Amino acid sequence: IIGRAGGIYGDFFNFYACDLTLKLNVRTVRITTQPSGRCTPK
Amino acid sequence: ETGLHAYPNLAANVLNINSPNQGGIIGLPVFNYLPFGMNLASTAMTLPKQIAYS
Amino acid sequence: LVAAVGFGNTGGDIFERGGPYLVRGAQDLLPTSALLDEYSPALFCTIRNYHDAAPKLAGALGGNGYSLLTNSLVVGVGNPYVYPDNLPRVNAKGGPEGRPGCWQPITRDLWPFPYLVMDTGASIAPYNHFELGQPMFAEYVWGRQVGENTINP
Amino acid sequence: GLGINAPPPCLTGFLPASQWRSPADTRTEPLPSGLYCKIPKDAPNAVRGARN
Amino acid sequence: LEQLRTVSDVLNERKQDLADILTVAGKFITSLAEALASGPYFKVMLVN
Amino acid sequence: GRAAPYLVGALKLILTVPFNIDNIPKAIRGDYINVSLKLDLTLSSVDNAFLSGTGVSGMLRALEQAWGRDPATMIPDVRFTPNPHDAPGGPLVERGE
Repeated sequence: IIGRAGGIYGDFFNFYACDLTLKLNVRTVRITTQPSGRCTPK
Repeated sequence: ETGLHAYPNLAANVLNINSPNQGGIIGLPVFNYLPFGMNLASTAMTLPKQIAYS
Repeated sequence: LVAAVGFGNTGGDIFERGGPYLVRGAQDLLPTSALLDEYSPALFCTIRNYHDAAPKLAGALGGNGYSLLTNSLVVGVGNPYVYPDNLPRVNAKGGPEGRPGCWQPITRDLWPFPYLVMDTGASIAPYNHFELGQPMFAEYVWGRQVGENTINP
Repeated sequence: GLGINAPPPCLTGFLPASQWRSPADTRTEPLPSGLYCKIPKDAPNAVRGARN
Repeated sequence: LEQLRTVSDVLNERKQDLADILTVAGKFITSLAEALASGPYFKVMLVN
Repeated sequence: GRAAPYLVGALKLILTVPFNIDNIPKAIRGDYINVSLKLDLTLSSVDNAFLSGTGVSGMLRALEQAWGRDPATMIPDVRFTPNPHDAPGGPLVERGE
């Protein structure tokens, strides 16, 4: 799994950002999240 | 053979990625690509009082 | 006498097939035995610290169960690796304070890990101040760039 | 890391772009062998790669 | 010798798993370590 | 022998150090790695990221400290936390001899 995770497509890793949040001021602001799909708890 | 040939390089690079001042690791996002590139500045990764010699 | 005949023949064949192998193996084990003896103190503490950090990295992976929890704060990157000066080396040796070993555990009272420099061909020791990245600008058509590549930025 | 396209990643010696797979498929595939950057040691990019 | 016997038993049961470990770790370590090569960092691709 | 009890636990991490083997299948869903990004723009985080090693180290760290933020939940101030290299009482190392 990890061997196909990074370095097959090019010199780079492969990161997927399903859910992203912003932390600043102490409130945290969410832009996008993915409840269901390829990233579901398991 | 390949594991013993190419792992210590991986260990060296993963030790070089870590920056003690900010903690953790550092990584930057990426026709094949744009003709032009930029690099504004290089922030302070370490301090004179944090370097130790093997 | 007959049992001695059988035992002698069997042992002789065994030793003929597996004596040179043992001799040359015990000959080639001397450098690695010395190597492992030299790095004895960096074993117990290393295993203990990896054991103790296994649950802490496991909770980070498994707190969600579907992704990884990380803090991403924007930072500036160092100068890209230059061709001849930054070739890889496998001459790394020693440990902290000149001898192999481990630090004391990193609590929150003493956070930063003292950086260790080893014979590798790359380092981030001098980055103790803010300076602009020497290859500030570049082009990927004719390969003409501003700034001077350096190992002393 | 700030800065855009400071080293441009190499696509030589890696999987072709047309052979990439969409992120939807969580299906695993057999990892190929002999994959690394194939530049003639030139440029700052991937100086300490496999070939060195 | 007996505790070595049971350790060797549990290791011989998984000798094939060890062989697979070495086979895969020898065929992806070069590609994976390629990322941390252009600088004091690692490249990432963000498709989002 | 001293480190034998912890060996089986350490095998969860001592081979693949950045990753933990226990949770590889769920975090990494094939080609791409699923990551949750906390783009933290806190004053202390920006102070450590940019203004470390300059003359404006305490310009905003102490600004946020004077607010409701508490030092316990803040990333440690590198100018005062004694790391083992320069901690009082000599360097802090453990040697198995």
